[PDB]
Amino acid sequence: MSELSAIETAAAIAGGSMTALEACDAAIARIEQRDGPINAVVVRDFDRAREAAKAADGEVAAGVSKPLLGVPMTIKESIDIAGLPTSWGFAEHADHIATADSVVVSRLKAAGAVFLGKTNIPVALADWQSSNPNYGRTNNPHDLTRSAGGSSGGAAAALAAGMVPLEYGSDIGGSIRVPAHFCGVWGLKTTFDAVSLEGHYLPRTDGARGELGVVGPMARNPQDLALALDLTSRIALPIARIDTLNGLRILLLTHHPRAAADSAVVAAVEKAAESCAAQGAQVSTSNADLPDLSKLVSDYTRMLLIVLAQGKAPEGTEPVSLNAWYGMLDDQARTIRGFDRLFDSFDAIFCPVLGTSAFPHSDEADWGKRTLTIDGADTPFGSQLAWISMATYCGMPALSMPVGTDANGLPIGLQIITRNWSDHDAVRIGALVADALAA
Repeated sequence: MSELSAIETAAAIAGGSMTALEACDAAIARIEQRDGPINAVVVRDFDRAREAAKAADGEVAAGVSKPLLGVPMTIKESIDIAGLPTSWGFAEHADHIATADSVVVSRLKAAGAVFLGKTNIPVALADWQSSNPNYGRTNNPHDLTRSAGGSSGGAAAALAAGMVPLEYGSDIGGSIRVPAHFCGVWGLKTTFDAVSLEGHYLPRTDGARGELGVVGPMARNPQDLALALDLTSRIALPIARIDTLNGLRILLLTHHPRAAADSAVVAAVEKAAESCAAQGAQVSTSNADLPDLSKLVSDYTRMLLIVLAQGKAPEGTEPVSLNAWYGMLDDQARTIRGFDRLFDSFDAIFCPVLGTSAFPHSDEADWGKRTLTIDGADTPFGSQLAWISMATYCGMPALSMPVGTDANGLPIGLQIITRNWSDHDAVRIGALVADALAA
């Protein structure tokens, strides 16, 4: 995976080092040579993408340039591409062919990107694994016996094995940060509502899930993410105000009242913070303005179940009332205001993405029957939603970036949470953390 970044590829084409057809063909080759044991790129559109790369070469020949002109990428299978299936892993929807490009795909195509195909997902996007009966299971390129993460697991696998330089996923339950963390790549959970969800539709519907969930880019480096964000946000977002770790105010959370963290994950996160502190950052371990993380886990869980159920209840059970739902949105807004106050005293929160590194494949559907080994002991699998709850419930942007490996060689990720609409700041703090950690 020493491969060219997306910005590098475009510049390669813009100076003439290579053609857009050459770059497209190299990515097709990397997928065929590398994807057999990984099974990340489960929907392929190679003939159409080649014709498209030829088109982009005719553009550059005519003087045209665009920030992604000729760069091959793939996208999560749940995001519509005109002419390709969108199934979300349901057997019933394996042959649902999308009729329109999603808005993200439209934007990236308009910047000149070329789509080779789509990457794998769990059934209903409801797992931190990617396995389903239409395409099968994606395996972590760092260790084929372990999960690639989910639900943007294919995207993260494909990035980690260097197939394509850019991807785009979705996150309602960690589904961008968790795969990026398990496979050792960068994933940006964006500020709520900052990127349009048009085309991230439940198959056969033109409805999206209008609370909690976001879409955001995935790459091997922070510069590709920043560019991919600028090209897809519905409007232009504030530039990074940060430009140095000197004086940066960091809130370091290695403990969570609703979930444990393996000693190696804690150590990795703490070492990210000490590197920054050594570059002049001021790191705190507690603060009075920090919201009740336990209450927040429960409020996020209650809302998440209602959203995925679309407000329906089993029979013998009364649905939540519209009025009570409005009350829940008020509770949400109150918790968000809590974080606004915390971010008056802090530029970023550093914490785990998850309490473990990638876990071994699990055939058990029900999460209440899974465990995770944490410092030698079995713990409840579902508890780990705690770590990703803050930024989904309260809308904040949140980066997952690689910071180490555990003793078995599995990637370990750091989560960087910044204030709503400061997504470029989360990317920039990550780049600077990578510098300090090289130091």
